[PDB]
Amino acid sequence: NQQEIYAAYRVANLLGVYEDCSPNGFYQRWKQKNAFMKAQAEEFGIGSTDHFIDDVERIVDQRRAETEWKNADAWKNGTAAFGARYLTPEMYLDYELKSIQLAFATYKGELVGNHKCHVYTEDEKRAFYDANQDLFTRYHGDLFSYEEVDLIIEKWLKVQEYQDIIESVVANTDNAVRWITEFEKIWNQMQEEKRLREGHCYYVSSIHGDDANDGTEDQPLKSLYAVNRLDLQPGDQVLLERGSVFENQFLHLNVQGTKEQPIYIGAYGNGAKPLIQTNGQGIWYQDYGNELDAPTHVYRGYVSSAVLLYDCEYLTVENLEISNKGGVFGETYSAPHKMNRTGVAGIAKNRGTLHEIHLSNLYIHDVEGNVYDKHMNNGGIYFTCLKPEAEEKTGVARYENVSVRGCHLKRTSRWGIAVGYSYKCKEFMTAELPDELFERYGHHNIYIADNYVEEIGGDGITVMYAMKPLVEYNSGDSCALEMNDRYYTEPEDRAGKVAAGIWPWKCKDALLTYNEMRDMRLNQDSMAWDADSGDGTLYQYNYSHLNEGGCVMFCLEEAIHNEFRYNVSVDDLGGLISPSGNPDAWIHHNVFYRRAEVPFVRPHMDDGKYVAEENEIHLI
Ligand SMILES: CC(=O)N[C@@H]1[C@@H](O[C@@H]2O[C@H](CO)[C@H](O)[C@H](O)[C@H]2O)[C@H](O)[C@@H](CO)O[C@H]1O
Repeated sequence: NQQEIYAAYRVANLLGVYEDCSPNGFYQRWKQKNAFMKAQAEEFGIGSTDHFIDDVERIVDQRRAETEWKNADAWKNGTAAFGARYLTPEMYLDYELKSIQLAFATYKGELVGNHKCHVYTEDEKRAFYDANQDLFTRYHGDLFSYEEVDLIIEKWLKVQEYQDIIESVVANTDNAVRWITEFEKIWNQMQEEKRLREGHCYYVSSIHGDDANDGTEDQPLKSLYAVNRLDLQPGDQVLLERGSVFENQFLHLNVQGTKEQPIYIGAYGNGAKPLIQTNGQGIWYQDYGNELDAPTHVYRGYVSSAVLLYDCEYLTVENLEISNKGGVFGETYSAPHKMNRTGVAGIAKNRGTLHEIHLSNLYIHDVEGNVYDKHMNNGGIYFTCLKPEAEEKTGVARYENVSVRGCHLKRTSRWGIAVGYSYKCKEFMTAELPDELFERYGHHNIYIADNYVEEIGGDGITVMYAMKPLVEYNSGDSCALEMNDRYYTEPEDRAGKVAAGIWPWKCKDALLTYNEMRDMRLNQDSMAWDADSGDGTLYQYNYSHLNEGGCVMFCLEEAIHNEFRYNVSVDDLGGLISPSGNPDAWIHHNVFYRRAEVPFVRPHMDDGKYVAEENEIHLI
């Protein structure tokens, strides 16, 4: 709320987080950040997909072939461009609120204004450990030792002290009314600037429409059910009116454009993005048609999805707000078989390769999916491939030329953004992954960029079964919030109580670059980066800060040909690198800032093979 924002900037001013903690100060930092990214970031992947999506694999090869640290001096002096290249007002406000909280969590000063900063004693931190054992078990139920979580407990206690100061300032509320009044005007201006930056045409208006209308702008349709019944054709557009709220509704589409005449779903008019408020409706039946990589993963069942793109092609969906809240009768939040829920679900099944599906500038929040299930279409955005009715007739279900750009996810469970999990998973159960597997079964030209993921129950961003995916210029914070026994109460036989930030699964020669991940929430994993099972993963030019499981993992015997170079890690906790049973990892020409009592190699995930050389390791 407005009083909490006011309070946060009062604390920012006392900590010296920003020079100008007025509403205008906020506006100017927002404009400066967006201008900086526009001036300094790479240009590839900005603007219309038709100008770049066929070149993803080429630009990946060019970047993988780099022989020196691009703009090393900016990286090393703290002026490099990374994370999302455009921050919406909502992304940017949340980014700064997280910055202020983390600055409190690391402040060493005696006072914040008249607040005496508490010094957490060993007895107090041990008391918290003994009272919160459900936060400190690992994948197999074994406890982190107190010594392994001491500094994390201190961070958590300082974050709670920060949150208590905010509630104190809210309770004690003159120049607050002034600050809030000006902020409201600044916010409205920022919304106008964001909005400016944005076949048959069908118009839908929840307020003004009628489903008996022809769907022109003057006589728009009323509901998404009417859209679900349209025989959309190549070149058609469906435009949902800004200010619309589609209560309990959903968009479930099975439509194909062409390359020359794609279909477009987007917004028209003035005001807030149209809101698809699915509230647990929008039921469909998911069935992969065979067991997945582990026999315990759930692979069939009903799913609720706000947007379902079922065998769609040559379709862009843009400028929608989506939620998918549960809370139906009989349901509890951590129930073992709570329904899987998606914001946007993509499915390939009966059309072989699906081409040219693009998501853009979606705001997806409060998707309350099953806490546990990893590969149902469960989370903010989840694209999967199911066994075809008749693969010999219609071909392998898979993706080509697919992008997810400029999306803001907040409070989605389980996944944030996941693209590519396939019924063909058992074809990839070797360490080395020949290109032929991707030619037959895998995805091509997959591009995930300029997204913002925050407050995610599980993993932030994952790409699966793709050749040379490019995952870049994404910002994340505070993922893996539910990967602990307090929320992960009834896993049954599914295990899976782990998450990392932004990572590839069973990809070939993936490139993850120019990403930013902060404040991952403790679990056995909880690092920013994860060269997981797959072949050739490269991370370069990524920024990580205050992740509770450290900087980067190399996970087990099928995580092969891993390289980690030209990254910056600032005050990651637990331990910087997690080479856990991996066969190789080349970790070179990075910069790490670690506390003396945070080890370079993380405890219990230290028995893999790696070459660490030419790294700059600073003590802080
Ligand atoms: C090899 C391994 O244990 N990797 C872990 C990941 O778990 C795998 O994730 C894939 C995702 O497609 C499948 O679910 C597979 O069955 C799992 O073994 C885990 O998701 C990540 C992040 O926490 O790290 C490893 O723990």
